[PDB]
Amino acid sequence: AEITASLVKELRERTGAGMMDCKKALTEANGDIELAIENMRKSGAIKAAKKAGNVAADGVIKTKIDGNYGIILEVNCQTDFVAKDAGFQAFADKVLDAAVAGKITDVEVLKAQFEEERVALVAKIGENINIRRVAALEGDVLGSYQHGARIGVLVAAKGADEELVKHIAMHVAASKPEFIKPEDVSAEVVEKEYQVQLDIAMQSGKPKEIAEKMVEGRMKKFTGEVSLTGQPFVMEPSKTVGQLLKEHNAEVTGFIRFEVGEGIEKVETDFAAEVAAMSKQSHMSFERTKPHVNVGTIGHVDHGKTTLTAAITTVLAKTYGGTSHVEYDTPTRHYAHVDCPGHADYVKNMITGAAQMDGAILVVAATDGPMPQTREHILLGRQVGVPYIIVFLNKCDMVDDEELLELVEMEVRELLSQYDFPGDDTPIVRGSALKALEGDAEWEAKILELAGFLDSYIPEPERAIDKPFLLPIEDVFSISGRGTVVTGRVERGIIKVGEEVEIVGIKETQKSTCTGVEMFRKLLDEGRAGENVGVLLRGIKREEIERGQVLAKPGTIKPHTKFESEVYILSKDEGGRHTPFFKGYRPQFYFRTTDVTGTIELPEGVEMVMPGDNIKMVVTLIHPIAMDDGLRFAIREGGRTVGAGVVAKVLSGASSRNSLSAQLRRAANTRIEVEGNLALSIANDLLLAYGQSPFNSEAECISFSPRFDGTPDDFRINYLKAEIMSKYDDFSLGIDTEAVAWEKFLAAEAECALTNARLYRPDYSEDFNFSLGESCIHMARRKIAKLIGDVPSVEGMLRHCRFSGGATTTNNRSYGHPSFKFALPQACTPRALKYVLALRASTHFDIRISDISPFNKAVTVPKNSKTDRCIAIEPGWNMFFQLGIGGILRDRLRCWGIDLNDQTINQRRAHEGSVTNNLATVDLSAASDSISLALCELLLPPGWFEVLMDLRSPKGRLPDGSVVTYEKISSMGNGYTFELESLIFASLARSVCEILDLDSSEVTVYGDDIILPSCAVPALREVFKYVGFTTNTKKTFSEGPFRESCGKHYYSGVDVTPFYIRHRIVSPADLILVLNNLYRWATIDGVWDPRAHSVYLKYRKLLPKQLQRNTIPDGYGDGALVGSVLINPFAKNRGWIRYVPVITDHTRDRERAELGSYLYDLFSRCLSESNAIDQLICRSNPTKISRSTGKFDIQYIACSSR
Ligand SMILES: [Ca+2]
Repeated sequence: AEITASLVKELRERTGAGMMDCKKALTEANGDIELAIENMRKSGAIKAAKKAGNVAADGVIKTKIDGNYGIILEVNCQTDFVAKDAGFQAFADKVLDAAVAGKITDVEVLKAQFEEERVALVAKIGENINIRRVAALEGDVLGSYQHGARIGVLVAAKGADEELVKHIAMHVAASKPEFIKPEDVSAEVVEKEYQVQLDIAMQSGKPKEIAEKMVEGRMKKFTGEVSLTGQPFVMEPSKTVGQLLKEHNAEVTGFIRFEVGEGIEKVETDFAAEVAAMSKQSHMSFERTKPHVNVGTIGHVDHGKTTLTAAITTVLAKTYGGTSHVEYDTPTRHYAHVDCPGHADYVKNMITGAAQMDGAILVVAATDGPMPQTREHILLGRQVGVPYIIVFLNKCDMVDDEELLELVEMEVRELLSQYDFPGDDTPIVRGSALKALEGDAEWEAKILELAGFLDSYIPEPERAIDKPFLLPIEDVFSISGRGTVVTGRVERGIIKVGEEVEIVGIKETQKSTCTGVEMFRKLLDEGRAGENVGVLLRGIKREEIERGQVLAKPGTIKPHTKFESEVYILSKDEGGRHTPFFKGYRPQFYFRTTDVTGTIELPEGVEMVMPGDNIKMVVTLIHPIAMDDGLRFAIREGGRTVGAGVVAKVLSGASSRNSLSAQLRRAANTRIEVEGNLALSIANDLLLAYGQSPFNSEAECISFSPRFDGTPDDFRINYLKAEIMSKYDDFSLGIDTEAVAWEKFLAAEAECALTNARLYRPDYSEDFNFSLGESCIHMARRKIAKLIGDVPSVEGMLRHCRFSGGATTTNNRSYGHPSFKFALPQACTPRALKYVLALRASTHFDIRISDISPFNKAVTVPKNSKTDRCIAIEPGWNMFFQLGIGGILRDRLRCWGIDLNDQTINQRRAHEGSVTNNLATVDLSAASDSISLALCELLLPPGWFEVLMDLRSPKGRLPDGSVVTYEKISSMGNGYTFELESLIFASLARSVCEILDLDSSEVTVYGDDIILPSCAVPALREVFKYVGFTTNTKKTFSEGPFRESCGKHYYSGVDVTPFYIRHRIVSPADLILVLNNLYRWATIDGVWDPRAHSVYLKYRKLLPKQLQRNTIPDGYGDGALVGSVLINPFAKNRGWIRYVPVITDHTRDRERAELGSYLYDLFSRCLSESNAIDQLICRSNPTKISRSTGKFDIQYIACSSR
């Protein structure tokens, strides 16, 4: 058009307003400069008001103090990037200064004292930026802390110095206290939050004063914790601020803490769908070797990198074939695309690996041009090291002058070059995104053009197998007559047999040479990236290697101890630290395969790091590790991940006690001693503390049935009373034995006999008779068949067959580990021999079968006070295969909504059923011992039933020297018995459902633990009785207030699961267990029911003094009393991580079978092969044997206050 382009820039560069907002507002001033600028000025406020319908949840916080008068305001923008922009900073910095000098408490005074200049930005920037709440504080000495820009505190204290307020301001910034001291609590807010939590308690049935006292305790904590006084000082968590302050001469007159965006909602954003649903208007209108290049769009909020990411996808759809990331294809390569709406939030994903980048695409609108905050974009690109940036000029159809385009280009090509990107040489396409949606080929080509650059400018990423060999070492074995071998997964490159390789990492790098390469299955001549292999070496002993070093092509990789990195430490929500750390953080760093411990130094100016924020730190390790920049690592804390990070630049590199661990060790190994039955004594004092008659004799401990009425509280104790001593293996009182166990075993056998006979002969001589049982196995059979298959797939038999666990026909519990199963020859049954031959034909390693008998060992395990438990130890090659079908049955039962790895969903339905009364829970007595053969073949495909006959142990060898041939099909201890009873039970139960018009979906099962709708129970009972099973009338509940399933026991919805004292208590470990189980059964969140607390306290006095006070949080084990760890005198807080000591079972090392452990290692690589976001950088660890002595040890472990 008429208006010249050369002079709209002179106005553009004196305003900052858009390009078309200049070109058009200049045709109105007839082409007069100061005219058009004054036109825009007032024609501006409308823009602003046009903005304030956008949610502005970002922005910065500022703080200034004068002698002892301070103030704090937060001014909001809507983007992370603006918050740190040249201009925006200068604004909030003036609206802060001006607010100091002229003290301004009222927020409107200044909001309007600036409102004119506030538009002098919204116009330039184009984001809703509104100066939000301000307030101020003054006292005798008042200090301020500034956590970057996202959180500021103002602290005033009449009685302290500088260092102190700093610190207490630091604590306030990282603890969010609502009140300055516990008493400040709104007398009303608390008179009702207590008169409301006094119901929570009282409806559960608890007596008045117990609910009162409990609620009060809960209330004292509830308050104390949210009040500065009752908050553990964050730089000395072993003492509260209450005390920190009073021990210091001081007291705080008050505090103020603002965090950016508090209270504001900001409805979540989702890039994936948002584009897919924006092009939903325009949608209505062998080559796997292709590299995966990911890119990211970065630009102004409404310059429409949103609308562009659409066009790209649709246009590349009409022209070609196929963590919130949209993807699209080019004839040559496949692209992943992500939005970059937030500096910090990107830096986080690029570190956490949840999204890296090969090239960015900078999206600006030619309508406006580079926004002032565009340099922050480019700068984000610079900092993250994004190799290439392509620029898409958007909305060009709205610029009738072509010299204005070449002007914008100029502007952006220069910014690009202030930040070291190739400005003169960087590709820039001019095209509209919206028109390319409207099927307008003229502007459609401009999109294909852009992807045309993604194709040629963003370079193809080096394929993993083209980089120099490297295999992270997971384990070393010394193989007799073959030499040393390391196992790992080859991270990159290739290692051909005969090549020379270095082992560099934790010691003086050593060199060696590849003598071979093998997987469990075949043996190979080369190791190819991505493969889980074993690499054979020569002339290197097996103690000259450690898990943690790499094997690599010589000179490829070097050992380093010092490096400056960028890390993101996890937030609380993501399961990380819930507490900040400081100058001397001393965690462990996980490098592909091992923790190596190290010290960090913060950068220039930071002094605190909070769960959730980013950080550049220089880590310096204790001993070296093979690395170069780009290498990811986890930050670890006693096995828990609390951070992640990457190496940025490799630098040239340069507590506990004696008579404390020993003092506790001595106590641990003491023997707590008392008169009589300590367990029984405790139980009786617990009954007494709850107004219940104690046990008269040991005889009654186990002969006491509960009442299923009374309130939930009157029942919880009644139930505990009936269970707590019921499994105690140490009552003398009784002609009771394990002979009782066998009599049961012989009885199940005899019964299986009957049903094997019954189940083969139903021809009622007439046609009349039709029976429920008959009809159910007929239906069950058909459903199983459809679920299971004609026969077990080999594809499934292969990924589920394995060694694992306990004793076998040939290994005693002590040689239980899988390594001693590949080590020693396992037995095997005639029918089963073909399976192991089939296995032997598939591996080069030698599969050895020891004796070849049809026998298993029927043995005996303690279980009750009144009975033992019969079990079966299998030929260990049988087991290997019984765990195979057992594993496929496990996958298949998932289609019936049965998930056998999760007894959680069975506990909840027990809980539901006790309020709802619609689900019943049924328990079966002998179960694993009652599945007869007859029942098995009637129900199973013949193909299945055979491979079940093969893998089963048909005969049994008793301890009595004698023999049995099994009438049942299998016993607990058989690798598939659990799933086969699960499936047998589910199908039966489901068929009864169908027979009754109920949902098969309502039957859910875990072993012999059945939940189904309560109306199906009396039919189930009759069906079970038919197929053999004997139903426990005493333990199936289809009607009362009570249910039980998988260890959780419920009454009307309240958890009433008891605890058990199973063993005579003789050691401090033993006592602590009981005391802890009492703790858990009686605490409602760290708060004691006072009826038990008395008994706890009494018996706690029985332990060695130091041990009464050595406490751990919950979920950390039973090697210490569960309680407060900030109270724990022994807890040594090392390098900002708190270590507490616990009783360990003392164990001696043993020699592992190098071969069998190495097979086990490789057989596992094989298995995994046929199967936050930081678990991808951890492994599964080496084989170490040990035998536990009866002595105890003390181990220090990492803790956190919750
Ligand atoms: Ca049960």
